[PDB]
Amino acid sequence: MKILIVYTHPNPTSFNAEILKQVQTNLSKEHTVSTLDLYAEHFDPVLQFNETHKRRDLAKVAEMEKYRDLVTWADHLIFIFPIWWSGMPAILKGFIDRVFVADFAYSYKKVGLEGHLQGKSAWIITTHNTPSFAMPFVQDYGKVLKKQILKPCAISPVKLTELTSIEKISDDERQKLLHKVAQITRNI
Amino acid sequence: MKILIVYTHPNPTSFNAEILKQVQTNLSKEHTVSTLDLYAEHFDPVLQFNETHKRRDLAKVAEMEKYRDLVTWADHLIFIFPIWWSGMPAILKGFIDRVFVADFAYSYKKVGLEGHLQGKSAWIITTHNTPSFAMPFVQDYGKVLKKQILKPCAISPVKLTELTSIEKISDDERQKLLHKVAQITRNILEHHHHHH
Ligand SMILES: Cc1cc2nc3c(=O)[nH]c(=O)nc-3n(C[C@H](O)[C@H](O)[C@H](O)COP(=O)(O)OP(=O)(O)OC[C@H]3O[C@@H](n4cnc5c(N)ncnc54)[C@H](O)[C@@H]3O)c2cc1C
Ligand SMILES: Cc1cc2nc3c(=O)[nH]c(=O)nc-3n(C[C@H](O)[C@H](O)[C@H](O)COP(=O)(O)OP(=O)(O)OC[C@H]3O[C@@H](n4cnc5c(N)ncnc54)[C@H](O)[C@@H]3O)c2cc1C
Ligand SMILES: CC1=CC(=O)c2ccccc2C1=O
Ligand SMILES: CC1=CC(=O)c2ccccc2C1=O
Repeated sequence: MKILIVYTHPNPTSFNAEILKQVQTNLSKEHTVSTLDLYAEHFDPVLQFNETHKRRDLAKVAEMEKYRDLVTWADHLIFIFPIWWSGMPAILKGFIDRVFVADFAYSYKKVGLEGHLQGKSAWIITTHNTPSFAMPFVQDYGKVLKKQILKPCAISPVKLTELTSIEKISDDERQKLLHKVAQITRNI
Repeated sequence: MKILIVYTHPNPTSFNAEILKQVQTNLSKEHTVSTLDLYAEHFDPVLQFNETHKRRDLAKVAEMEKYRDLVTWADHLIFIFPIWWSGMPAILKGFIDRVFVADFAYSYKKVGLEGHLQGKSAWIITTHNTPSFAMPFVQDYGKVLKKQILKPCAISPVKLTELTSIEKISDDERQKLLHKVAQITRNILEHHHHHH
């Protein structure tokens, strides 16, 4: 199928970069794969609207067309990013802000939202340094993107994979987490 | 006391802009107040680090020095923003990422984190279209910034003021909300002081 990897990290020799390689290398050659490196793209995450440039027409903003086109083309989205302050890094938050706009990703109905990206699925791979037991007692940590961003847009299902205590553990342990990510990627 | 309002909205004629105006106008004159319009500042919310520019050095990044010094100066921070996708607009999220860095806003306890912004308190003013009953149940909606950002950095107390069904309510009801903001603002006072 058509696969869009949206990758978020400033350092090309990061552990998250390593996670990107695992996915790319283990994705079947039957898939058609494009990677969107937000940092390398120099993506501008700051959403702007006014009376001059109306919110209503955010769906037709020229600079964002390439990214709208990438999302519409994809059948399965894979997000790779570290948890910064319980959440997506700013560049990735703004990818959503700017690209997932009304009349493109969803529309307003009588009561709530109507999703428009149906037929689409996603996989979220997050890294962070919070222990696994602590996780029921925390806000977001990938759950906002999954539960309150991708789902409302009709994208289903969404698998959320957290690699936890990621700095406290050993290289050895991180290699094992890399192996499982490769494994999971293989069985898609 | 020293009050830093961090304001986040791309539209100078937005409702959020009206909330800012209500806050600025109703703060006691005994306070020294500084407003940081992230959008007017053309704030770059994209945190950069790598081999060349180590994460270790972030608390010494040049462009962000203006914004570290504002935080240090403040006794009280008021955050004003619309909820976008359950949380802070990207530009404000990057404000946290780039400014509230290790060795400035916090550092590492033998076990967890040690906040470095003690002596400060905050007020978060949010707008959104979700019913208030849903607030205890939705992820974030200002709860991350209050509970998992400001608190760990040793900022306390933190007041969370949510203006709900903001676009669904009437224009009289929105004006009523503005009155509520103005009145809370008038009560931002040092202990045993009255509003000047
Ligand atoms: C602004 C900011 C905010 C943060 N807020 C949160 C908070 O809300 N929640 C909390 O849980 N965490 C928080 N953190 C920490 C963050 O989640 C981690 O730093 C991150 O998830 C690790 O991913 P990375 O690619 O950046 O790791 P890197 O720093 O690149 O590497 C991490 C570790 O893996 C190693 N490594 C790299 N490659 C390999 C390999 N091939 N094999 C084995 N090991 C390897 C490294 O050498 C290192 O020890 C925050 C960090 C920042 C900078
Ligand atoms: C990218 C994006 C993502 C979003 N995600 C979420 C979601 O996660 N959850 C959901 O609950 N919300 C969501 N929203 C909606 C958002 O929270 C609201 O649009 C916002 O909070 C309203 O504040 P505003 O300043 O932008 O409103 P504005 O559009 O600027 O104005 C709103 C209303 O108030 C009126 N008004 C202006 N001034 C006054 C005044 N002085 N007195 C009385 N009325 C006045 C206006 O004329 C108007 O009818 C999202 C919006 C965007 C753009
Ligand atoms: C809540 C939180 C905030 C951080 O800035 C942070 C930075 C580095 C490691 C862990 C953390 C963390 O758990
Ligand atoms: C989940 C969600 C996402 C939105 O983009 C949004 C936009 C405008 C009003 C409400 C909402 C909302 O409830």
